Amino acid sequence: MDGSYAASYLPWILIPMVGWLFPAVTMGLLFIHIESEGEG
Amino acid sequence: MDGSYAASYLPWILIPMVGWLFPAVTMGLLFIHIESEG
Amino acid sequence: MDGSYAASYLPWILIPMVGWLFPAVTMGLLFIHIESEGEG
Amino acid sequence: MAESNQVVQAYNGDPFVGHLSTPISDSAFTRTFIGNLPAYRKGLSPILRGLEVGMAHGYFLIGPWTLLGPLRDSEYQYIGGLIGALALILVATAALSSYGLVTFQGEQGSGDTLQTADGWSQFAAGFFVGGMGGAFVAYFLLENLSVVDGIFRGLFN
Amino acid sequence: MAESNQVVQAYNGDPFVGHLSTPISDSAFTRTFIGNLPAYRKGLSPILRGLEVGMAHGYFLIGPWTLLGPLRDSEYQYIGGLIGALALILVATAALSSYGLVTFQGEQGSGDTLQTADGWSQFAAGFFVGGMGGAFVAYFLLENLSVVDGIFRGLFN
Amino acid sequence: SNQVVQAYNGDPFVGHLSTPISDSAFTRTFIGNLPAYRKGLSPILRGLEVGMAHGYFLIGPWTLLGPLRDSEYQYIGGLIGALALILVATAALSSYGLVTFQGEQGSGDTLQTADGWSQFAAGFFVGGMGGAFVAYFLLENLSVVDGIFRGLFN
Amino acid sequence: MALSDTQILAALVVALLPAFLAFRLSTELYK
Amino acid sequence: MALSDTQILAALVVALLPAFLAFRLSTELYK
Amino acid sequence: MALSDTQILAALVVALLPAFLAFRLSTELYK
Amino acid sequence: MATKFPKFSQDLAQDPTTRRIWYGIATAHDFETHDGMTEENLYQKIFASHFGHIAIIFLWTSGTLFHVAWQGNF
Ligand code: CLA
Ligand code: CLA
Ligand code: CLA
Ligand code: CLA
Ligand code: CLA
Ligand code: CLA
Ligand SMILES: CCCCCCCCCCCCCCCC(=O)OC[C@H](COP(=O)(O)OC[C@@H](O)CO)OC(=O)CCCCCCCCCCCCCCC
Ligand SMILES: CC1=C(/C=C/C(C)=C/C=C/C(C)=C/C=C/C=C(C)/C=C/C=C(C)/C=C/C2=C(C)CCCC2(C)C)C(C)(C)CCC1
Ligand SMILES: CC1=C(/C=C/C(C)=C\C=C\C(C)=C\C=C\C=C(C)\C=C\C=C(C)\C=C\C2=C(C)CCCC2(C)C)C(C)(C)CCC1
Ligand SMILES: CC1=C(/C=C/C(C)=C\C=C\C(C)=C\C=C\C=C(C)\C=C\C=C(C)\C=C\C2=C(C)CCCC2(C)C)C(C)(C)CCC1
Ligand SMILES: [Ca+2]
Ligand SMILES: [Ca+2]
Ligand SMILES: [Ca+2]
Repeated sequence: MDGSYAASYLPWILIPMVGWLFPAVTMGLLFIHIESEGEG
Repeated sequence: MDGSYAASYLPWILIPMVGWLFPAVTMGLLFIHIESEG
Repeated sequence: MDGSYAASYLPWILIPMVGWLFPAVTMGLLFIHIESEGEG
Repeated sequence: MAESNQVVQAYNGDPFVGHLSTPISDSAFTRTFIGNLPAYRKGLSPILRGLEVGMAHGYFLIGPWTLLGPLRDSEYQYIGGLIGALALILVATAALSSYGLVTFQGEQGSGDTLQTADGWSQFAAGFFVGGMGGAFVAYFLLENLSVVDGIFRGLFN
Repeated sequence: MAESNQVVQAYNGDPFVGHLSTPISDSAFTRTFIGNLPAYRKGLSPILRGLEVGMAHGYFLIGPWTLLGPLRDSEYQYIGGLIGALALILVATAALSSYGLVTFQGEQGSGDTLQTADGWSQFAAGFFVGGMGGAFVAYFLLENLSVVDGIFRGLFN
Repeated sequence: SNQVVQAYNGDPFVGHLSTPISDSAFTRTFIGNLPAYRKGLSPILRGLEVGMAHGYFLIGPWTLLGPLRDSEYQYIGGLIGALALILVATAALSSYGLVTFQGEQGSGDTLQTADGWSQFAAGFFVGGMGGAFVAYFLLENLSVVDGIFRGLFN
Repeated sequence: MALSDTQILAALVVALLPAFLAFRLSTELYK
Repeated sequence: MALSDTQILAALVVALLPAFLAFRLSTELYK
Repeated sequence: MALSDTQILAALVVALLPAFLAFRLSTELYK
Repeated sequence: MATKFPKFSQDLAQDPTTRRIWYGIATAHDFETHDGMTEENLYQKIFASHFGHIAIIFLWTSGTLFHVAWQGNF
């Protein structure tokens, strides 16, 4: 896995960020949100 | 330490177990039992 | 940094003790002492 | 009436509770064994329980990737296993902490300290530390297997 | 509706408290984001708060000396960064502990379990363990940057 | 009042004496501020500091006098010895707390409880492992520490 | 000719604007 | 001959049975 | 001849006496 | 109050000294002095103890045989 396009170091960290960090964080936020029992 | 007899890997881990793990566990259990209730 | 003088291992540790350990320890003791809300 | 040879009795003397007292579910050995696991051992604060559970789990979580992951056939077999185990323990810590965040919003009970917000956060902290340490120590053993063997065989005497 | 399209208001409804309700100071996003950081997240034990803050800080503190320290152009680049970050986290722990020692000499409050001698000490303990751990794991990832690169590129399968 | 030895806490009928070693200003201030007795501390911080110090200094004995001292694995052997002794010490601390705080809990100090003593044991374990490892890491990397202290990398 | 690194990074900064506006529209539509 | 490798670690499973029965007998005699 | 390793170490030990005396003098003047 | 061990002797279980430990080990087999011992239960416990002892002799003999076979030059 490489890339000859400009700034080919961006998928290197963006693919883990989009596949691991983004889903983990958004699922965690939505999880704490749908389980929130604050009245209302 | 070695052994031409079969399963010579068994004493390798079995001597520490009989000498360290088993005694520590039995002594700890018996110590808790000696000093139970209060 | 080297030393042909006798016991030239002494500055090796004495410089960090006089520059880091002694200052940090004494400033900590003085900080605690001047902030102690005893009686007066 | 000279008939109680039966080993499977009602669970906790209540035959109308959805459970049965069996040699696996409620025998003296299983009771004294599970009850003295770090999760149930009395006289233990939540952080120590988490520490013990994490030590065990992180220690054994090295193996799977170490012997079967993609780095098994590289020169970084143990490092690859270690990295996988550390990521797994991080995700598991996030899961533990999220569970605690959601289950203990309301009134803090007084039964056991583990079943509170503070207690569960302490358990998660202990688990994180114990797991990272157990994975790193099993990695360190595997990487220095020769010195362990020489020690247990007296090779260095 | 009405006439208040205005985005700035008196802070907490008291115009005579020296503060203002602004999109940076008191928007819903900042309230939820600041209020859920380890320092303020509800129900957390101070040990977990310290652990999380220390993880973040120890992890990121390795970088400056790693890329810009005096050993950056030597064979001990990442070890130099690690040593620097560890010493810095040690000094920071001493600062945190001295703070706790001096500010909680008198009667202990009740509303904030972090704002007590016991709580601030637990925070310092968690911060020490998390800072050392994060610094060492950042160092370990950097010292094995080639295997992380091959992992992220699939150079091993 | 030239006498430097007097009754302990103003009670001559308690089995103790007040001496320069037992009850002087320096001893009161030093012992009272060790992590065991420092006012306000939580048990886990006391344990962490104590463990740091102990794991740190426990590296030395086996490092210089143990069986692997004459091998290519001297420092690793000292590390292993320290870690195992700290594990046994942690099991001892945990078991002590398990048997000494069985029934009702006193209200005096948090260290003298079941939960508090287990937290002190957790702190001791973590600090002892960490201190032993940092001492071993400093010894294993004594050369880079030497170059750092002599300015060899400038 | 081929795009430059500067052009790629400049587009991410620009995309920070639709990100903030989408956040604002989302949170308002939640009301 | 020499005892089989598989043979040595076969007597231990059989020993698990007197271990269980000695545990049972001890616990019953404690009563 | 140069100064000896032992003469340097014996100097610190002797200096331990004025250190203790300075501690005592300082703490007495604090009264 | 009671310290549980040894269950068969309250005179020992209420000993607040280390003697309680030692004597607990020294009087366990003296079934005749256990609290509330009956002759019939005495005999039955002795019977089970005999069974356990015979099993122990058989296990020790099996150990002799097994170690001679495994690590010997018979
Ligand atoms: C919706 C349009 C769109 C789509 C479907 C993709 C798709 C992809 N992009 Mg790209 N990207 C886009 C727009 C888009 N891009 C724009 C406009 C830019 C310039 C700012 C970039 C800059 C960018 C970089 C630098 C990289 C990618 C990369 C990638 C690939 C991996 C995913 C990723 O890391 O993205 C990350 C995306 C960003 C950091 C910028 C956000 C993209 C736009 C602005 C937001 C899209 C929001 C969307 C409309 C919301 C609707 C979702 C819907 C389900 C509700 C993936 C195939 C990686 C790649 O090339 O793989 C080899 C890579 O490293 N993208
Ligand atoms: C009383 C019988 C007896 C005795 C005195 C010994 C003696 C010894 N054995 Mg052996 N062993 C025995 C039976 C016995 N064995 C049997 C029956 C088996 C087959 C199941 C084995 C299989 C075995 C292996 C694989 C090994 C030993 C080894 C050893 C040595 C170290 C102990 C150990 O690590 O292993 C622990 C022993 C076991 C796990 C087997 C259980 C022993 C029996 C089944 C139970 C004994 C109970 C008996 C009542 C004693 C209780 C204590 C008493 C106060 C009541 C030691 C000299 C090691 C060695 O080779 O040393 C170099 C080792 O590698 N033994
Ligand atoms: C006021 C006297 C004085 C002064 C200005 C210095 C100055 C210096 N010494 Mg030296 N030293 C002194 C006396 C003094 N020395 C004496 C009498 C001895 C024999 C015991 C030594 C033994 C000594 C060693 C072994 C070393 C130095 C070294 C050094 C250098 C770094 C400091 C250090 O790390 O060592 C710390 C110094 C000590 C541990 C000795 C204690 C110093 C005296 C006895 C006490 C002075 C107290 C002072 C008067 C109080 C003033 C307080 C005032 C501000 C209110 C520094 C330039 C280092 C060096 O070689 O540099 C490369 C080094 O390794 N000194
Ligand atoms: C697909 C699943 C899978 C896979 C591939 C592995 C793979 C592996 N496991 Mg794991 N394991 C699994 C599942 C799996 N495991 C499960 C489900 C469990 C139960 C939870 C375990 C629990 C387990 C344990 C407990 C251990 C392993 C170990 C190992 C490694 C042993 C092989 C080796 O390197 O030789 C070498 C093996 C050794 C050198 C044994 C270690 C000997 C130490 C010193 C213990 C000595 C005993 C004594 C009590 C000393 C204590 C001292 C104390 C008193 C201070 C290996 C890579 C071992 C390991 O991690 O290696 C360090 C090990 O300890 N596994
Ligand atoms: C011989 C007694 C002794 C020993 C073995 C230690 C050992 C230790 N202490 Mg402690 N300390 C002591 C007495 C002692 N302390 C006393 C009496 C106090 C009350 C004033 C403190 C207050 C203190 C604080 C606030 C902290 C420590 C911490 C530590 C650990 C960090 C390493 C270090 O500070 O360098 C070794 C230190 C020495 C060789 C000198 C010890 C004696 C002086 C008086 C200690 C002064 C503390 C000072 C303000 C902090 C040092 C700053 C740091 C950059 C080194 C370490 C294991 C830190 C920690 O991580 O705790 C969890 C920390 O936060 N100590
Ligand atoms: C069986 C008895 C025994 C044995 C054989 C040893 C053996 C050893 N000890 Mg130990 N020790 C013992 C008992 C023993 N000890 C006891 C009873 C205590 C009191 C509890 C100590 C306390 C002690 C301390 C405090 C230290 C040792 C150290 C050492 C090692 C020094 C040798 C060396 O590396 O040379 C060369 C010299 C060095 C490597 C010095 C290291 C440089 C230091 C760490 C710099 C720190 C100064 C600086 C101000 C730190 C502050 C920074 C901050 C601002 C962040 C050695 C293997 C040292 C060690 O472990 O080295 C890492 C050390 O730090 N011992
Ligand atoms: C196949 C054999 C099956 C046995 C298991 C084998 C390995 C598994 C080990 C797990 C043990 C469980 C630990 C928790 C068990 C536990 O902690 O129980 C609990 C109890 C103290 O805890 P508590 O009373 O507070 O707990 C009660 C409840 O929580 C129960 O859940 O400990 C004891 O009862 C004392 C232990 C008995 C002491 C036994 C005497 C042994 C000495 C004699 C040995 C003879 C050796 C001869 C051959 C060499
Ligand atoms: C983007 C953005 C932002 C920012 C952010 C930041 C600035 C951050 C960073 C981040 C970070 C900074 C992160 C982190 C991470 C870390 C970690 C994950 C850690 C760790 C550690 C560990 C894991 C350790 C372990 C251990 C221990 C503990 C002990 C033993 C040893 C060892 C090492 C094993 C915000 C939201 C604001 C806004 C929007 C945008
Ligand atoms: C018993 C038994 C069994 C079995 C089980 C199994 C199969 C397993 C387990 C196993 C395991 C699971 C083990 C383990 C191990 C672990 C360890 C050994 C740990 C550790 C840790 C350490 C040692 C530390 C570390 C650290 C820290 C934390 C701090 C800092 C860093 C470091 C790294 C130093 C059953 C139930 C069946 C039955 C009954 C009996
Ligand atoms: C002089 C003098 C004295 C003495 C002293 C001594 C005898 C000693 C001490 C010494 C010591 C004993 C010290 C120590 C140190 C320790 C430390 C500093 C620690 C640590 C740790 C760290 C740094 C970290 C670690 C870790 C963790 C925990 C996590 C992960 C892994 C690692 C490794 C990162 C006195 C005051 C009495 C009096 C006056 C004079
Ligand atoms: Ca592969
Ligand atoms: Ca040797
Ligand atoms: Ca340089």
